Amino acid sequence: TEFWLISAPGTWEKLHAATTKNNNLAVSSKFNIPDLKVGTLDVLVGLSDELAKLDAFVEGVVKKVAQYMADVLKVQENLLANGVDLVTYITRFQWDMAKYPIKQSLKNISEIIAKGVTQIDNDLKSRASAYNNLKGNLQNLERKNAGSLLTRSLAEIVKKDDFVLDSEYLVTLLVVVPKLNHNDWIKQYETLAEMVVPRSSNVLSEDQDSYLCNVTLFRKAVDDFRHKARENKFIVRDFQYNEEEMKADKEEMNRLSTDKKKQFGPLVRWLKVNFSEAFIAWIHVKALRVFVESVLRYGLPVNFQAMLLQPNKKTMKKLREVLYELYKHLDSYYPYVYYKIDCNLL
Amino acid sequence: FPELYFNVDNGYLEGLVRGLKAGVLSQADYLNLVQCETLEDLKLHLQSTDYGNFLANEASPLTVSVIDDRLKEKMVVEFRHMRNHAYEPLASFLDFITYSYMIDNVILLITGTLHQRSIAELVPKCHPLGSFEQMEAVNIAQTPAELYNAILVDTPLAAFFQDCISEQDLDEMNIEIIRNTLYKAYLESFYKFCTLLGGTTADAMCPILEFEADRRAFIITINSFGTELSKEDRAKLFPHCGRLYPEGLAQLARADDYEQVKNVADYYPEYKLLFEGAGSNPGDKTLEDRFFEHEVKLNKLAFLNQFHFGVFYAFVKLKEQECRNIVWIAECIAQRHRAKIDNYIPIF
Amino acid sequence: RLGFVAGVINRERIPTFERMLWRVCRGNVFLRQAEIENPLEDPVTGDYVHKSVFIIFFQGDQLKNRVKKICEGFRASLYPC
Amino acid sequence: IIETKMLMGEVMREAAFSLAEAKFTAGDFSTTVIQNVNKAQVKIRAKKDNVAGVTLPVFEHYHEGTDSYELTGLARGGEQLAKLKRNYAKAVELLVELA
Amino acid sequence: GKLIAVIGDEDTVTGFLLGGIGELNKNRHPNFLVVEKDTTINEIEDTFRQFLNRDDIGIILINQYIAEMVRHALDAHQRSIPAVLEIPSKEHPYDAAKDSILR
Repeated sequence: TEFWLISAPGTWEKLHAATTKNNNLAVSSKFNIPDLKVGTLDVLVGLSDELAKLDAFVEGVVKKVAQYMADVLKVQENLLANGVDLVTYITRFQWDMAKYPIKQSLKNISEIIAKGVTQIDNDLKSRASAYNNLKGNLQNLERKNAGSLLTRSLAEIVKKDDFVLDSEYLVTLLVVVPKLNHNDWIKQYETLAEMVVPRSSNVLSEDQDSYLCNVTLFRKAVDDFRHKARENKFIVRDFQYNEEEMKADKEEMNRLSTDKKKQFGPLVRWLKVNFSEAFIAWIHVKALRVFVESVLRYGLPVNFQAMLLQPNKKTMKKLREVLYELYKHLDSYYPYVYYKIDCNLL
Repeated sequence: FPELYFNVDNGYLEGLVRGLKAGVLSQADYLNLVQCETLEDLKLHLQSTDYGNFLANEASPLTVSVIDDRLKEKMVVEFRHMRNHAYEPLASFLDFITYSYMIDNVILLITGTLHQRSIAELVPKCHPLGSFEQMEAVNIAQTPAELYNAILVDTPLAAFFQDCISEQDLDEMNIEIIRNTLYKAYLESFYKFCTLLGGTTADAMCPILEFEADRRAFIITINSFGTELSKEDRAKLFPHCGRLYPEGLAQLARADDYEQVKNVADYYPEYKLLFEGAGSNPGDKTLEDRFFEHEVKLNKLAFLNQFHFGVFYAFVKLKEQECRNIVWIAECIAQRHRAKIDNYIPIF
Repeated sequence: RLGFVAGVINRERIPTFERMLWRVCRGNVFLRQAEIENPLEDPVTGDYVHKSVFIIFFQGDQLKNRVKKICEGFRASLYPC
Repeated sequence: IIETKMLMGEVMREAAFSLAEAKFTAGDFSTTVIQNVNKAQVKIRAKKDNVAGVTLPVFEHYHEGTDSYELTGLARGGEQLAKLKRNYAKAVELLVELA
Repeated sequence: GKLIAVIGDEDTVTGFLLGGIGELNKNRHPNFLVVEKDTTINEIEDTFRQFLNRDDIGIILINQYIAEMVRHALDAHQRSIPAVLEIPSKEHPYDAAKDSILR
C-alpha cells in the first residue's frame, strides 16, 4: 500500500472537494491538523533540515519492527489504538497532549517525539535481541540431538548397566564402529591395547551406518587404545556423569521452550503498543513536515489553508499530470507541497 | 575427439596428478587430526597419511611456523615435478598457474624498491612457485622502479603490464590497485587461453574461472566502502570474465552499501544461498568462509571429467586448502582454543 | 535587521542560478539581476565572461548558510558591501 | 596492575587468535604489513596527575587517523582484516592504560 | 615521548602494526624490530638501547619470551619513562615481570 499527502492552499477549501470530483484519482479527504506556534524565520528554515532527518530516522525504526513480525510465529493486524492505518488516515488529528501545541512546534514538539522514538528504538534493540539468544540456544537444542551416534547427546541412550561403577581399576568407554568393519572390530577389540576386557563388547544402540557399543578397560590403558582406535577407524567418545546434567539439559530443552512461550506474549504485547506509538510518531512528524514548507512556499498572513489527499493505485501518472496543470500557475520535484509516504510496512 | 589423443603427451602426468588426489586428506583423516592435543602429537597423526616423515628433522620444540613452512614446501616439489616433465600444450597451462604467485611477488619486489631495499627480501620472503631464480637482471635491479620496470618486461609478466606504465607504480597508484589491475589482466588472459584449448578443458575450467571473477567482483566491492577509491576506480578492478559481466558489474560499481550487493546476488541463484554467511550471529561461517566452500566444490567437479587440463589447476587449489586446513588445526591446538577447530573446509 | 549580500556571476548561468536558488531556500528571497557590458577576465576561476551583478537579500541571517553553498556551486564571487 | 595483567592475558589471547583467523582466509600478509609502515596512527601524549603533591607521569592515547592499511587484501580477506585491526586497536587502548 | 615501540615476535609485531603504532623515519631508525630465530642476543641488546635513549619512544612492548634473553638489560633501566611492558606470545603467557619484583 502507498500514500500521497499534498497540501494546496490559496472558497479555497471548496476546491479541495473539486479534486474529489475526479473519481478515478482520489477521494481527497481533509485530514485537518490544528494550529501550531509560529514566529520564526531563520529557525523555520533551520528546522527543515532536522525535520527531514527525523522523518527518515523514524521511518526505518517502524519498518524494522514490522520485519520482526515473522519471528513471533505477511501479517497485517497492527492497529493504531483500535484503528487500521486506512481508518486512521481518514481520521487523523493532533493528540495535543502527547504532541502539545502550546509548546514550540519546531524544537520542543519535535524533541518530545524524538526522545520518545529513541527510547522505543533502544527498547526494541536491547530487549528483543535477548529473546533471540534463548531462541538461538533453542536452535542448538535439536543440534545436540541430530546426526549419528557421535554427534548426538546420550540423554536417551543412558543405562546404569552399560557402564562399570567403582572406576578405581576399571573404565567404560563408548566406542563407535562402522557397519562394514563390525566383524573386523570384533576380532580386534581385545587386541587394540594391553589389559583389555575381551567379553564386554555389547552393542547398546545402533544406527543406519554404524553401531555404538560399550568396551570396558582399565584406567591406565584408555589412551593407547584410543590412539590405536584412530588407526583402526574406531570412534571413541568420552563419557561421564554429566548425563544427569544432560537430563537437566533435557529439562532445559523444556525450560527454553517455556522461556520462549513466556516471552512470546510479553514481547507481542510490547510490539503491539510500541509500533503503534512509533507509527503515530512518524504520522505526527509528517504533519510537522507538512506544517513546514507550507508557510514558505505560500504566504503567511495568518496561516495557510490546510488540506491533504488520499492514496491511489496505478493512475499516479495521470493524477500527477492532472495536478501539474493546476499547480504550474501557482508558482513561477513538484511545484507545490508534496511528501511521498509508504503506507505499506514491508 | 580430445579423448583419443591427449594420452600421447599428457597421459603419464594426468595419472600422476590423480595419484596425488588420493593423498588429499579425507573427512576421516581430519577427524583424527582434531583429536590431537599438542603439535608433537600432530606429527604422529600426520604420519598415517601420505605426508609421513616430513617433520622428522626439524626440532623437538615444534612450533606452528615450521609446520606451515614445511607443508607448503611439499606442494612446491610436487608442482615443480609435474612442470619439469610437461610438454608444450600443458607447460603453457602450468605456467599460467604460477602467474598468480609471480604477481604477488612482483608487488613485494617493488615495495622494497620504493623503500630502497634489495635482494634480501627476494629469497626468504617470496612464494617458491612464482619464483625469480632465472631472469637474473631482476635480482640485481637496485634501480628505483624505472630502470627496473624495464627489466620486468623481460619476464613472463610482461604482457600484463600494458595497463601499468612505469610512472604509475612510481608512487602514483596504491599498491593494491597495481595488484588487482594485474590480476584483472591475468584472469582475462587465462580465460582466453582456456578457451583456445577447447573441448573438455574449456567446460571443466571456465566455470572455475567464472567464479574467480565473481569472487573478486563481490569481495572488492564490499571492502571498498570506507576507503578512498572512487566508483570509477573499482570499475576497472572488476575482471570482465565472470557471469556478472554486462549487468552485475554495472550494478556493483554503483553499490555503496552491503544491502545493495546482496540484491544483485539475488538475481543469480548460485550466489544467493552463498550470501547467507550473515555475520550478525556470534559463531557461524562468514562470507569468505562460504566462498571457500564454493571454490572447492567446483574444484572437486574437475576430477569428474577425465581428458582435460583442469585436473592440474584443481589440484594446486586443493593442495593449497590442505596448507590452510592443517595449519588451522595446528593453530587451534597450539593455542588450545579448539572450540572453532571445526571451522575448516572438509574437502574430500 | 540584516539580510544584504553582494556578489557577481556570469550571464551564461544567470537564468539557471535564479531558477535553482528559489527552490533551495523555499522562496523568501528577492533576487534582482543586472546585466553588464563587454567581458572581463579572472586568472583561475572565470575566463572571458560577460558577467552580471547579483544580490540575494532574503532577510534571514541563517539563509546565508543556504546562500553560501549556492554561491560557490555556481561560481559566484562575493565582496564586503 | 595485577588485575590488568590477567585482563591482557585474555585480550591478547583473542587478538592472537584473530590473526590466526586472518591468515586462514588471506594468504600471508606478514610481509605487506611490515614493509608498508610510513607514519603512525595511534600516538600518545604524556599527561600529569598528582597524589599528595607528587606528580605522576601518565599516558593518554589519541588517534590521528589516516589508515596505511586501508587497502590490504581487498580481494582475498578484508573482512578478517579490519576485525583484526579492531582486536588489536582494542589491545593498544588497554595496554596504554596499563602503561 | 609520543611513540609506541614493539620488539615482540614475527607474529606479534604484525598484529600491532595493524593496530597503528609503527612509524618510519629513516633518518634515525624504524620504531620496531622483527626478531626471528636467527638473531643473536647482541642484536636485541643494541636496539633496546636505541628505544630507551630515544626521545619520542614512550611505551616499549616486548614479549616475555624475548625479554628473558635481555633480562640483565631491562633491570638496569629503573627510570619512569619509557614503560617496558611484557606481553604474552604463542605458548609463553606470563610467569613474573620485573615490575612485580619491585614490591
